Amino acid sequence: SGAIYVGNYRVVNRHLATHNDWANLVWEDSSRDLLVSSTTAQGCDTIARCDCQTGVYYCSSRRKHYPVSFSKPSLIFVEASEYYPARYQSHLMLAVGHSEPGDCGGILRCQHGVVGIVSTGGNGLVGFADVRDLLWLDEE
Ligand SMILES: [Zn+2]
Repeated sequence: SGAIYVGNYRVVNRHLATHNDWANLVWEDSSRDLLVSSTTAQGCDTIARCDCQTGVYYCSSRRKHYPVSFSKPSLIFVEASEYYPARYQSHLMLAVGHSEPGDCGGILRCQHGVVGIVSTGGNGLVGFADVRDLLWLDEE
């Protein structure tokens, strides 16, 4: 589980979105596994605006933050998980590391702020849904 709280936005994995998220929907995209809902209270997370490929992510299944190198956001075939079939996911970045379904929502951060959230796992890779291209999270 986990979310990004930036301004009056809550960013979560689409597959973990709640009724309340859908009842306050701003934007969603199945192909990215992202959903953004509106919040009453202001969040304080800063979104990275950068092309970093190194950062640190939280892995709830190990109670650990791991430093990782990660790929460029791209369209990648993802093997079936407990929450999605085998399919193409867009704006996805991969690193070598541990990811189980419960790790979805873990933050990846670089020196500039939040890069993305854990979205995929398996075969010793962890996949992060990038948010750095969503410049509107910074405003309104
Ligand atoms: Zn960065």
